[PDB]
Amino acid sequence: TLPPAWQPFLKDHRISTFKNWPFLEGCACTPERMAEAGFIHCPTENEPDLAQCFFCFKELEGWEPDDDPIEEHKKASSGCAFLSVKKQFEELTLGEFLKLDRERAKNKIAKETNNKKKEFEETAKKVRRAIEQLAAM
Amino acid sequence: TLPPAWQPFLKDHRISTFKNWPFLEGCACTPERMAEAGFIHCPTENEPDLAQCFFCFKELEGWEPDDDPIEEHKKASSGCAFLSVKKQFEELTLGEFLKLDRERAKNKIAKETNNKKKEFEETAKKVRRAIEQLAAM
Ligand SMILES: [Zn+2]
Ligand SMILES: [Zn+2]
Repeated sequence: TLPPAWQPFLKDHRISTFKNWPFLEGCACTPERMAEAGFIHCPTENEPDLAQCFFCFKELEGWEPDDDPIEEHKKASSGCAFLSVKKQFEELTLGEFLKLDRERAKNKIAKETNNKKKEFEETAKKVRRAIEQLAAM
Repeated sequence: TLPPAWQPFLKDHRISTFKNWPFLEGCACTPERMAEAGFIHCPTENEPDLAQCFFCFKELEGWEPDDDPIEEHKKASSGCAFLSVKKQFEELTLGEFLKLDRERAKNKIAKETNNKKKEFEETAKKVRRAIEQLAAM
């Protein structure tokens, strides 16, 4: 049905992204529970339990079986409008839904900005060090 | 911003299809008016004022300046759900909107079916007349 860009708004889409997730039956942080919290699984060679809110884009690793994903999302990112959304998908008005997607688009830009900044700052330090060293010789 | 498949639900998208529409300021069937009624312009060399409901797919030609496009859509296609939609786009719930699109998908199939019927019937005549010409000898 829905365009790719929008699928992550659907719990079932999100749940389906957890394949090879280690915390199943018996655990607090099940794929159902991770997805109810907004998380999408997106693991790396390095961090294979990496999860991301689809809406605010915060990443969390180091999950333990007892972790309650809502309490964790709340702790890591209290700003996230998804956490205030009470209604189900189909109960939302298009006005509301379009508003939420505008905000997600902004959240995304923000993370891309803040990233480019940290990378730029780190480059600035390499360049600066290198010119200190040259002045020194 | 919205998938192509869905744009026609938007008045302004529909208005924008009227390219070379002859009934403008002064007329009852203005593009704004046609669009409010669900029509998209889709002319041919042959029928250059051809207009189609985006929702029930009824086609109407032979438009005159005093024609009110809602009264005409009502006359030509009394059972078109778009005509019951009182709410604006943004006021609809996704559940409602998904329901409406399911129905437009059915209306489309139905029209593709009824068209294929007419084509079959018109072929049936060519075959019939061709066989009569052969038997007569
Ligand atoms: Zn979030
Ligand atoms: Zn119609």
